[PDB]
Amino acid sequence: ELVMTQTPATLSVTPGDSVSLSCRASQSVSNKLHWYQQKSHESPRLLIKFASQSIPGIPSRFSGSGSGSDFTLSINSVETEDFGIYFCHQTHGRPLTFGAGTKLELKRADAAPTVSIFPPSSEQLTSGGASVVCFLNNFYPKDINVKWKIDGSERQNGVLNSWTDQDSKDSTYSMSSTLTLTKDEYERHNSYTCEATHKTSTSPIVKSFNRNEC
Amino acid sequence: ELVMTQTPATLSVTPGDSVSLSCRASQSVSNKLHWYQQKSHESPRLLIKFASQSIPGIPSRFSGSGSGSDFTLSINSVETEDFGIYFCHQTHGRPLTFGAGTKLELKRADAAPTVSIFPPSSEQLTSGGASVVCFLNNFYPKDINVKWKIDGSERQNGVLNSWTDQDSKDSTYSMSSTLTLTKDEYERHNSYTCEATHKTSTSPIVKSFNRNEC
Amino acid sequence: QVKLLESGAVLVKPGASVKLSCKTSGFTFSSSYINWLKQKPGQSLEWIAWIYAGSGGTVYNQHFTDKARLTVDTSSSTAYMQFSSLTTEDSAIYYCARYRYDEGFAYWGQGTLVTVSAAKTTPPSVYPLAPGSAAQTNSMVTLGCLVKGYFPEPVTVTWNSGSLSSGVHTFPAVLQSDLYTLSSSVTVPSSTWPSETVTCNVAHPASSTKVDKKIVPRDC
Amino acid sequence: QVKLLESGAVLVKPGASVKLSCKTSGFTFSSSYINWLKQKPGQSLEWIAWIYAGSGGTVYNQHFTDKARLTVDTSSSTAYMQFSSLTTEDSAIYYCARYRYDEGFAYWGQGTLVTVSAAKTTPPSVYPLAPGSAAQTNSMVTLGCLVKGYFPEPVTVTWNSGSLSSGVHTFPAVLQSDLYTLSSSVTVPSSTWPSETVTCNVAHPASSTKVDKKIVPRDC
Ligand SMILES: O=C(Nc1ccc(CP(=O)(O)O[C@H](c2ccc([N+](=O)[O-])cc2)[C@@H](CO)NC(O)C(Cl)Cl)cc1)C(F)(F)F
Ligand SMILES: O=C(Nc1ccc(CP(=O)(O)O[C@H](c2ccc([N+](=O)[O-])cc2)[C@@H](CO)NC(O)C(Cl)Cl)cc1)C(F)(F)F
Repeated sequence: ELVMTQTPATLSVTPGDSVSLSCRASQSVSNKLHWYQQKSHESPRLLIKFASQSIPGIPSRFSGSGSGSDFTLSINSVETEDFGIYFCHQTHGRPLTFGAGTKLELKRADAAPTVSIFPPSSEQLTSGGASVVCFLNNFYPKDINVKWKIDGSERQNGVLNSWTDQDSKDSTYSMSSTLTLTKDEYERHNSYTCEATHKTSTSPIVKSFNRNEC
Repeated sequence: ELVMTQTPATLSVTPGDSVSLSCRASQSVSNKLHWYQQKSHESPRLLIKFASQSIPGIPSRFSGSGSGSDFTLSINSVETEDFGIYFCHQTHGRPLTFGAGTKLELKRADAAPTVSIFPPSSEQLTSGGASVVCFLNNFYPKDINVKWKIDGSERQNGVLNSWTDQDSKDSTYSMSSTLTLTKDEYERHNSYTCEATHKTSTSPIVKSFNRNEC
Repeated sequence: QVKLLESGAVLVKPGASVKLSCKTSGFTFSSSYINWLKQKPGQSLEWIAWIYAGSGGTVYNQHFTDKARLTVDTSSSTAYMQFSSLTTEDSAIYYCARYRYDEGFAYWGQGTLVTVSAAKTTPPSVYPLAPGSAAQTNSMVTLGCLVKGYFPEPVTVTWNSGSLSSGVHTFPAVLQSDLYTLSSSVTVPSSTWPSETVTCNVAHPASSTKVDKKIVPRDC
Repeated sequence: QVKLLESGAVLVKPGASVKLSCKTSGFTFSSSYINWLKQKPGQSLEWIAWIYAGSGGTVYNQHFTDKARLTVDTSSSTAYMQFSSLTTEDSAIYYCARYRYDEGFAYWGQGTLVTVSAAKTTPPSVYPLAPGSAAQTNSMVTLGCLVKGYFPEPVTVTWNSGSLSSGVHTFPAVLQSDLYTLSSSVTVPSSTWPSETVTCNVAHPASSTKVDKKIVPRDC
């Protein structure tokens, strides 16, 4: 099969810059190479068809070139919404093949997270469970650590962390941390604390709640 | 490439009979096999498409069958106008390929040739050449031998023979034999003889002329 | 608008078969080469096969012959892919896309997530996440919804039926042994909540579950 | 009627190139796959390539890439094949044929004879063939015409400008070193000749020759 090698695998750039992505074919594919942009939770969007032809509706900042075995996608003046994976595809030989893709990430100024702590829902306590949720929203860079403290002691056990993809409008990240306890362990303690850790703020950001207060 | 083996290479049959031609693929071609009839001095005519589908306009005596690697063209009640080459063609894999063909000849009752001898045109003699022509028309089979005799001796040197296609109405053939001499060798002899030889007539058919008589 | 609408996410047992649909509109169906591709989460696309709607002619990736079967229904402009002998490795998102020599793969369906598993569907437990009598006090207020212990993926989460699009962060589901859990947050101006109603809507296709969870000020 | 009309026979020198034409009518050109095939006298057909008239897309036999070039002219429904770097081995008859998934190769052109040679065009010597004072004496009489030493093929032979179709036998040209010779015979009822005029018409396109040879009783 015609193998397509994309480079670089990942690229971090500042909005306003210009970049060029490379797509190599193990053999000639004539002008039958296409470029797609794929956002998470979305289907591929055709950017460039047949090596260099433009598509109605795609921003003029996108342009492609090359033929044979060497191809290039260029974006002059990268915007925030250009975040995503970029794939090249050849329709010259069967079977049709795609490249592994190039992940485009954007640079930004550091941003601290807006932290929010939420105690267990009363409906859940009734069923015997207790999930304490903490949102650390819109921060940059992605490096951020969350720590839980129950009555002042750190608990690692029971924590589920999840991060969103870089935001298309302001280039930040967000994450959620859920501490799952049984209704019994929960009713046995009073203070619940979530703290964000990362060299930006002079130190940690903390959010807490006391079970007793309602 | 997908190789197509046709059999038999040649077949002589009597009108009214039925016959089946074989086409075998080095590998499967699914139902993408077609059959053509080609008459001399003519382009191929599509007889059967996609292994067994009939073409409108084609005589019902033609039918094909098969799949995969084994195919057959069958003609029930062979007629006189069915002489020709029969090719099978596969349109399943690239490059498209054809079989070597099967030459279908019709048997007939022996027929003696109507012989005609023509002495050199006077216009040709003027130019230094002398071609003696002999037409052996509407005979059968094609294995008719022509011999030339000048003043009683046989001359093999200088003979050009040409046969036409089998007749469509009566399966007979025709041929022409031309002996080319220099004006000098011609003026040096008197009797010119052309004789047709073939087991049909109790013996040879002869035609002659004497240069002296005009 | 020109559109390719795919069938819903499906859970299917190993060794079974599925028939995926792709309804089309807005473009000439007859001249379309409808393609089907496979994409495992966080990986590249794999081409499976195409069918020319005009002839019914098909071209398959040799790695999927005897596995996939494409058909087309010209009267309803719908394409179908029948995938058989499913194995857990066939779990992925399946897309249909239209190709034409003059446009490339310009149209794509939204994708269908097919999960091949012996396990049954477990609908999610949806819990409203309201702040306690202590936070908020600002111009912005964050509410949330916990979508816990469901199978298989995916679930869709909207707020106020899509009326509140801004300030929404829906986090990727995390697999916990054999069940998934996900959360979503929405930040609204204090002008909005608690005065007005903020409800999160959670849909879980595989179990035909549709829950609406209003976020009410926690009095308890 | 539905028809594929090809260009005339051509003589070309080695290392040269030709552009063959195939005018079509009677069928939808746009949906046509125009194929071009090579056939050496007394051998099987050789597929060269096809072009889809709708897109201009081409598919070539790897043995003819860099050698052949197909194009189409949708305004005049004509397809072309430009063959380059001709060698004497390229001498053959070239056909164009229409294919459709619906009908196979149903339409074929009449073929174009391409003779790649350095020899020169030589017009034929035309000789009337009349019987001597000795034969004939019967109900039927055979006259003839010798078309000797021409190049290249072909020549056209008719009798009485076509008025005389029955009883005609034109024999295949035979190559003698570098020149062709052919003959034709016509059998008419003694009623017709020598009373009336029997003329054989020979046309040799390549040299713009057109000869009329009346057959007269040989008094000498
Ligand atoms: O008619 C029907 N089905 C049907 C009939 C024939 C085909 C083959 P195709 O798409 O024309 O093949 C093309 C085609 C074939 C031959 C051709 N030609 O001009 O020779 C042009 C196009 C081509 C497509 O890939 N094939 C190849 O390239 C092969 Cl050789 Cl690898 C497909 C489907 C139905 F009504 F019964 F459903
Ligand atoms: O756009 C123009 N011309 C043009 C554009 C693309 C092609 C290639 P195609 O005929 O669509 O390829 C087919 C095709 C390609 C892809 C496809 N698909 O659905 O992905 C369907 C059909 C196919 C034919 O053999 N190719 C292959 O099968 C390759 Cl993969 Cl071996 C040919 C010509 C114009 F600008 F000149 F108008």
